[PDB]
Amino acid sequence: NSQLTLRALERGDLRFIHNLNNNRIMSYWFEEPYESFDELEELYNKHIHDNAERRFVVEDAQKNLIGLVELIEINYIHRSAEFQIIIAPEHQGKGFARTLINRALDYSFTILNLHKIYLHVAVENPKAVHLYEECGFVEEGHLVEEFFINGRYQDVKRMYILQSKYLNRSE
Amino acid sequence: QLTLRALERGDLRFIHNLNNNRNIMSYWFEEPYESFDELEELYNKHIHDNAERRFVVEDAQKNLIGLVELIEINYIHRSAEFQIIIAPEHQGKGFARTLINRALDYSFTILNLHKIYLHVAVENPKAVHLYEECGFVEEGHLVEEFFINGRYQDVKRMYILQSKYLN
Amino acid sequence: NSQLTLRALERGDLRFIHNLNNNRNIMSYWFEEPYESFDELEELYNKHIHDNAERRFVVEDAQKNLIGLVELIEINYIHRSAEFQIIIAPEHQGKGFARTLINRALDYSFTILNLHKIYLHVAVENPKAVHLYEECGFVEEGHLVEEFFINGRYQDVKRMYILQSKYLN
Amino acid sequence: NSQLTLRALERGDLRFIHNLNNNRNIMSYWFEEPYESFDELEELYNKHIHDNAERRFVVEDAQKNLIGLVELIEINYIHRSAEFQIIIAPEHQGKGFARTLINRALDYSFTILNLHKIYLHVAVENPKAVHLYEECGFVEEGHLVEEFFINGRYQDVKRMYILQSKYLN
Amino acid sequence: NSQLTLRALERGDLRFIHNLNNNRNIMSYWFEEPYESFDELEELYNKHIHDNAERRFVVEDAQKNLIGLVELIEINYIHRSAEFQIIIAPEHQGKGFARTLINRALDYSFTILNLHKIYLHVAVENPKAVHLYEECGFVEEGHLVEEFFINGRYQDVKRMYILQSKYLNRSE
Amino acid sequence: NSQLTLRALERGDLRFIHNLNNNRNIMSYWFEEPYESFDELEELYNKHIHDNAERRFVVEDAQKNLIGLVELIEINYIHRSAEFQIIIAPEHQGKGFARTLINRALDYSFTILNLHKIYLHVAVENPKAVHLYEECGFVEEGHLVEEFFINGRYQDVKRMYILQSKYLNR
Amino acid sequence: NSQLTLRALERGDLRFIHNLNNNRNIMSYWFEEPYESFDELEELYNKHIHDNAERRFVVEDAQKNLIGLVELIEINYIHRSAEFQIIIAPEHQGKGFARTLINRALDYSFTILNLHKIYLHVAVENPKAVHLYEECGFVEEGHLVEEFFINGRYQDVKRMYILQSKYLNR
Amino acid sequence: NSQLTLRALERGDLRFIHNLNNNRNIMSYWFEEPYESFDELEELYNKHIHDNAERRFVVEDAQKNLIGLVELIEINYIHRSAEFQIIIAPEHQGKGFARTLINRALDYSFTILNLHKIYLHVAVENPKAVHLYEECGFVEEGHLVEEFFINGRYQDVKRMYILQSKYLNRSE
Amino acid sequence: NSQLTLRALERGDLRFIHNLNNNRNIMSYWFEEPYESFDELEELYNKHIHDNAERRFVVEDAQKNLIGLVELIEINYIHRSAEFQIIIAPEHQGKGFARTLINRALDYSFTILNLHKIYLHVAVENPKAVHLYEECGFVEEGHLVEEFFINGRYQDVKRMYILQSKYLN
Amino acid sequence: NSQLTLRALERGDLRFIHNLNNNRIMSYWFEEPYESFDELEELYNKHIHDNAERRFVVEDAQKNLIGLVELIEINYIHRSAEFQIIIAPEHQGKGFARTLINRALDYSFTILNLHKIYLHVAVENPKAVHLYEECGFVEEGHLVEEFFINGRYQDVKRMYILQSKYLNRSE
Amino acid sequence: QLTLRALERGDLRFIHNLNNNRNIMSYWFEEPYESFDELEELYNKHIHDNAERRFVVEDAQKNLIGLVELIEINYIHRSAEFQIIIAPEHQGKGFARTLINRALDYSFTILNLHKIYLHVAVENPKAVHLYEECGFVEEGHLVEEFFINGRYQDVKRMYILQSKYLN
Amino acid sequence: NSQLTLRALERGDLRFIHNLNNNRNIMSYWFEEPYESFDELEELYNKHIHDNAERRFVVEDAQKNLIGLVELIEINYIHRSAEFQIIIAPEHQGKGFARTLINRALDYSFTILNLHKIYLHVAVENPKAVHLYEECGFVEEGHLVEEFFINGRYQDVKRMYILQSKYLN
Ligand SMILES: [Ca+2]
Ligand SMILES: [Ca+2]
Ligand SMILES: [Ca+2]
Ligand SMILES: [Ca+2]
Ligand SMILES: [Ca+2]
Ligand SMILES: [Ca+2]
Ligand SMILES: [Ca+2]
Ligand SMILES: [Ca+2]
Ligand SMILES: [Ca+2]
Ligand SMILES: [Ca+2]
Ligand SMILES: [Ca+2]
Ligand SMILES: [Ca+2]
Repeated sequence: NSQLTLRALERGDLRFIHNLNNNRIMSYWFEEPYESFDELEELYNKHIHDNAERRFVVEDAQKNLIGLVELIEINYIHRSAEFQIIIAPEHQGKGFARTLINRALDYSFTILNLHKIYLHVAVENPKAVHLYEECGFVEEGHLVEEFFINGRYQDVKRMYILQSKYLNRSE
Repeated sequence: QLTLRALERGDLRFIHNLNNNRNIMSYWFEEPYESFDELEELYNKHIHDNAERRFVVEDAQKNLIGLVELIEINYIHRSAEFQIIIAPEHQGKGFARTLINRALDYSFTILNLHKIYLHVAVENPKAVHLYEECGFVEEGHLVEEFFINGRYQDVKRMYILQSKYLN
Repeated sequence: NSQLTLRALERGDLRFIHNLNNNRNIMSYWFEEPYESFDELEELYNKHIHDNAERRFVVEDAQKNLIGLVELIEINYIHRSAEFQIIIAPEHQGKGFARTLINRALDYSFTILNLHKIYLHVAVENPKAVHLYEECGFVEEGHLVEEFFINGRYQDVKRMYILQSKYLN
Repeated sequence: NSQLTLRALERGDLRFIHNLNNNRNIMSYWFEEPYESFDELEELYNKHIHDNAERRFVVEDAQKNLIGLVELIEINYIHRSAEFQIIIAPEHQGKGFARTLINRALDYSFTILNLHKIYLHVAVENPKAVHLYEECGFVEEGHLVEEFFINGRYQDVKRMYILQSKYLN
Repeated sequence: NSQLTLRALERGDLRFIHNLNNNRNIMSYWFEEPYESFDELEELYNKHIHDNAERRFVVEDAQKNLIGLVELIEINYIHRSAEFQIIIAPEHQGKGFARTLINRALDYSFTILNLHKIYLHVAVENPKAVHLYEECGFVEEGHLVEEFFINGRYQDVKRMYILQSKYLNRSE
Repeated sequence: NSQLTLRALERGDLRFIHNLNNNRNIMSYWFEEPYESFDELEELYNKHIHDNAERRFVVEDAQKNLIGLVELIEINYIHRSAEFQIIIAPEHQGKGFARTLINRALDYSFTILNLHKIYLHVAVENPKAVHLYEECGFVEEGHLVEEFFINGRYQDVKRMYILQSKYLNR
Repeated sequence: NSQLTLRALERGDLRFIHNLNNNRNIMSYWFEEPYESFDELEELYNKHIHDNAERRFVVEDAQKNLIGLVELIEINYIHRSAEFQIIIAPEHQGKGFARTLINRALDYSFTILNLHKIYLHVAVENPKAVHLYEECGFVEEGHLVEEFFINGRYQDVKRMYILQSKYLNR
Repeated sequence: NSQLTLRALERGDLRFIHNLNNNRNIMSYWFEEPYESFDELEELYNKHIHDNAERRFVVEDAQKNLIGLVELIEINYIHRSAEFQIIIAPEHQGKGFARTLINRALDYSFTILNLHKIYLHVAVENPKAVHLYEECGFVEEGHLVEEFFINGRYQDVKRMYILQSKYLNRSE
Repeated sequence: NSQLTLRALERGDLRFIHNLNNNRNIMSYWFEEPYESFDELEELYNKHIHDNAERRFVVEDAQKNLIGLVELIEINYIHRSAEFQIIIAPEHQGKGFARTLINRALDYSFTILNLHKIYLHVAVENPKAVHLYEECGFVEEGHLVEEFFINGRYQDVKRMYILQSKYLN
Repeated sequence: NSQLTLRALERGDLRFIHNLNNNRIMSYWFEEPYESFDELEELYNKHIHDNAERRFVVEDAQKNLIGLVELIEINYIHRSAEFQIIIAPEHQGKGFARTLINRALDYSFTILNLHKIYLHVAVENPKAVHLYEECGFVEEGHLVEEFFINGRYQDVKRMYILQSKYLNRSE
Repeated sequence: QLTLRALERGDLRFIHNLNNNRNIMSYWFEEPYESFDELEELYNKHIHDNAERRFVVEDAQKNLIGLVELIEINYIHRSAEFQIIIAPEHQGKGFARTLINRALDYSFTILNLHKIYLHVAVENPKAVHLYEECGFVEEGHLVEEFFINGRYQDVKRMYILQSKYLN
Repeated sequence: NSQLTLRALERGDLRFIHNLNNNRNIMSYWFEEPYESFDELEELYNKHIHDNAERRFVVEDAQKNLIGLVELIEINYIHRSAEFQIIIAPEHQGKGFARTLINRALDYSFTILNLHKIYLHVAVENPKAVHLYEECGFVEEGHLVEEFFINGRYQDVKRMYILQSKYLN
């Protein structure tokens, strides 16, 4: 966790982003759909100045690719963003995520000066829900039949935290 | 008495005139604009993009009544976010429910969407009641989601499924 | 004054902007590029049409007379700040409009754009103007020494600011 | 300490620039456009190579160790002014290089570039830095209230300046 | 004299510029490219519209008659210097407007552009013009031998200059 | 001096040009555009590759040490004139090369390029250099008052010239 | 002849150029590229707008009738020479304009553009035109054998020249 | 003599071309643009690669030593004429290879390009070269007065030509 | 019949060209690319305007009636040859223009363009046309078997030629 | 029918093509999907040199827009194409179609020298089927549940004619 | 023992090598190619186009076994044309049926297609019997559809529905 | 001969094509553009890579020696015709390969590309070659008079053709 680092995504990381798709569902890049890696590469150069989405690669002390932190739908009048996080499967079950959630929130709130961060979790992933609740996220919606995961439509939490809570919880 | 038509370049004026009678930032494919020239340039930029669709609401005499928008259209999960704008002069005439109906009809028989949701300010409880009466149900109470008119404001997220509407 | 409005700037407004910048007799700037001719202005307008670093609004009255311009420049969306300027057309000065325009700029800045801090520069040798901005809620945070070359000599300007917390609640 | 030289920044130095922003934990900007990734930086570098609004110099010693960076930005060539900042790589700090680099910045600014004024921003909460810039001839012309969002809160900065007249007599 | 204004040059004024060349019968230049046809002048104007090394102004009277042209060229913002040239249209020559235009150029150069030095060239075989410039505060700094090929032969020109400190603080 | 050769400047020589520009430690220009970054110089070079208003020669000895640079600028092919400058690397200043190079430059300007006149600028505060130029045939035609901001002050420069006819009918 | 004015060729004049080219009914060229279509001429014109190797003047009277065309081509600014041609519209041939225009052309070449030499070509089978040129100061320097395929056969042309010095020291 | 071949010029031969200029000390041209540096030569080569108004050939021996250069320029396919120029590298001068190269140029010009007339210029103060060309079948058609500025003065050149019918059917 | 002139084809003449292909009921081609629509033709025209492989001339009378078209294609400038064809608008046929236009084609080909050979293709089943080209000096050099697919079947064409030597003595 | 004419489609016709979509289903342009007219205009310039599809506008004596003839999937090694035809609804029921079928076949077989033309007709449009059978088209497939017309999946005939049949039927 | 992988630029060689061991014209997004350079250029041209998709068939050791192609993919009607190519060295080993299965599986559970059809030359009755045995049924006998090896040849069109396969 | 193959032409084959066109000593053409240098060839290759008007095949033997080239040019896909040429490398001539290459070209033309008619040009002054093509099924349809300038004089060529109906059934 002291071992872990965040780093802005670069071209050389696209291979890894594409492997993490393999683990599942579709992937998107600035909300443009892609399947193949050559597609992804083309989409990457196209949106390199686009500020609506930010990605960081997570590595350990020996430069292992651990996972991915994403902020999307960044809107700077509303000062909000959606947060996703993806851990390589050979690196889940080792605690790393809470640390990463903090790093991401810290960045959103101490550097981007965003006001709000929200996310979606599967209702039927009650561990993940509760994990976000522990980091300070509150439920604000139970989205009915939202996403088509594993052969049926499923409900998802949408959960949020605000900047004042993250930054002044301890005052 | 009321039609929907695919929007085209000639309608941009109308759209720009609606954005002004509302006095908040407007978006085109999630990009903000203020001037007509800004809109024109974004219209051209997003001509081939499916993430949003818009229909001009006219009457049998070609008066411009309002606008129907599907944004965040998701073709895998078969959902979209719906908005309506009615021109100031046609507000409070009884067109809103008819347009809601036409739009769900199109969305659920022609676009074959599974879900349609929307956002309504918490501070507009009458819009909220109207959408409840059209069959929408609350699925979220988004806290301080949107900075509107000088402070952050809550919105209800309201939805309807295809299975409900097609009964 | 109630019937004064702000409208986002359009290509057809550029003649007016050029004419305003003409009895001002200092160099004027579009997105930090100096210009003098309408033709260069028009070209800068087309080139920076999607740049969010500056925003401009034409002030009109009830029968659409062109009263003036509001500019926000140096907009930074992390610090949530912007510099601002007002230019009233010379034939509409001294009719009391200024205070209302200042209000409407602040109103846009703080109620639509969600900025935190607006600041401006006023010539030290225009104490009446300074006193005007003080009345609308601005406070001096800087007295910039020989900042601008104006009329053949370097001049001091007061830098004056107001926060969103103050204008709103 | 004459051991230390400036040289104009060029493409091989963008790794260093990137590595320096990594430590600092704020948004960094190339010609007012924000960037995070090396790739964003590289593309920005190529785009603005003909742009004279900002100028940068890498700092090296005898053995060409990469000590730090001098940045002039907001260069205006009618008013003859520029904002400056100075970044020393963490591992070369508190060796008393700052003063020397400040002098080189000023010397370039005033005997090569022919500017009239240089200004900078120093955190109010860093009175040591404020005091260093004072020993080097800078004088405080403002106290900018809640100017920057840094480390989770809005912060005041001193604005400090020196004129070409003072530096050269 | 009194009611003569400087306006930045526009695309519609290129015809005027062109007629002024035509009437004058030496090779002309735009951003150091020689041109003869209007169409080349137009293309050059478009190409160099953001180039700040040259600036041109059109002179008008109250009735909007086109009177003359002021150019600054070779403008350098480190040495803060420029070459200045002025042309009055044939039919407006000999009404003594030149002093008024020279003052406008100097004032723009020194109050709006904040330059340090403005210089110009005058043909040695035009001693009136030399004396005219001397009255307006220019001083000789060179006599440039066979500098220009003009009307079948190389001619000498005076080079003449004035400093911002002099234009601006003479009277202080 | 026998052994001093001129050749046309090339992309490989820009690093040399850049390093010379640094030692002089005044702002330098390519086709009247100022540069400081090697990368900007390089992009100025490509962009102006077909521009004939300036022409530049690297000076080499028999062992291909880089001695200096000869430039003509402001070349005008109607009036047939050009401005000439010469920079010798610091480590070869004072060895006697300068007259030889001036001569090579005059030679090229007047027997190849067919110019009529070549003028240069010399700091008024370097009178030994002014005399050097007089000894090679140049004449003072101007004393340009506060023409260049160089090392923190505006400086006067002699303008000095020679004509084709004089160089050829020697 | 008082009343004959030169002005620089413009886009509006190309229709005139095209119609002249037709009457002569030989293949004609723009910057050494052959054209026949007005549209190709027009696209050759835009493309070569900044090319100084050819320069062209329309000739007008006091009433702005189009009299003819003066061209210089093959302009070389090192050697200071150019090839000169002149076409008079058929309906103004034989009125006495030609000497006046040759003179205007020599005047421009030698007192404005500072060329050293101007040469032209005349069909060997038009000896009255060859004499006309001799009367204006031109001298034969070549008799070019089967140089041009014109009207179904290779034809000989005189090459004729005048120098700046002779035109000026008249 | 016998084992000398013509090969179309390639990008790798530009260095050779360039060294040949360097050694020769007059201004050189590529598609009528003057160049001095290799880098400009390279850019011009790229720009004009489909231009058929000029064609160049490199001369090699059996060991692939670079011997010389043949250019045809001003090629016109209606008059069917071209200007021809030949350059032998300093170190291969005086081995009498010139006749062999001139024959190759004439043969290409007249058998592969099907031109009608090839002409060239020779300095009047090089009467050997004139006589050399005359032996190879060229005839004088002009003595061009002060045509070229070369080594500090204008020089006269012979212009010299040969026709396809003569090269090809002399012997018939 | 000297009344008739050639002039080089240009953009205003593309309606006429298009209207002429409409009658003929075969594929028509611009520089070997097939086209059907005016828009395809226009775009093709612009693309190939600098291409010297084909040349076209519109034919007009005294009153500038649009009589027809002369087309040289496959122009090769080493071998000095070209394929030619001639199209007279339906309403101007059988007035004895063909011969005159054939002569103009040849005259251009051989006294302006300096070609060595001209050839054309005539349908075997049009022995009248074959005979016209014979009266004008053409001689048959081939009988191309099933060369073209026209009106639903493969057809033989005569290939007919004349040389510059013959035309000019 | 003597009154009718075929004419290669041009830019000015795109308005009409777009109105004929109104009558229904999706439309495509060189097998790129389009909805809006501004989309169609952009797609039109893009494929203007593309030879795989040919369209003709049908007009009457007074320039009325009657309908549309399309050849798509034109392949010139196999020498085949798919044929569609669309009549404006205010102009159906007037016989015009058989004439148009002939004009299209004539063009395919006398000018393009194609070998085969095929088409699809709804199985549940037995009149249209029989209409094509009368023009010389033979069934070669009954495509099961092929296209989703009016709320269920429907069967379609694929029918063909060859060049030798069209051209030599009478020999 | 056998995988499917999305095709990428590195696979072009393999594809080009398969096209050669077949000796008929090959197509990429309906455009013909012969050379590798031609293919490369078409690959780049169609990177963003959904009308076709291809999967490289590898084994657990990374040997290249063959290719699975969906072309004429129709996202409205939810159909596609399917082809398989097996590298010459792996023909007649019993991989074909497994690959058919994998491809229908992907098409009908992951791509959620309604229909998959194919073409098989009439003169290859054993391929026809093989596809019948995998569940495909004839829906057409396309007459002289394809010019292959010097004459026009008939093909069967054979199909399977999602409803059949998912029992 | 059985072990001779055709392979579609690749960029790396261009050296071979250039070398073949070199001991031929007549002007050679890529898509009707003349060329002489490899560099121009390479550039023409890139430019016409998607043009279907010409197709080329390299002939190799069992151990991939480069034997020769087959070209189809002037391909028209409505008339279904093409012109063809064969060039065997000088070190592989007179080894009996020609007849097989001719067969394989025809085979491609008629069994893969579905052309109707292939034709070629053969110098009248190469009667052995004419006799060769006659043996593979070609028939004279034209004797083209002074078609090509070759070796300093105009030359006759036989045009010789074969139909798909003849090669196949
Ligand atoms: Ca979105
Ligand atoms: Ca400017
Ligand atoms: Ca700024
Ligand atoms: Ca020019
Ligand atoms: Ca610069
Ligand atoms: Ca200059
Ligand atoms: Ca042409
Ligand atoms: Ca020339
Ligand atoms: Ca050059
Ligand atoms: Ca298809
Ligand atoms: Ca070529
Ligand atoms: Ca051809």
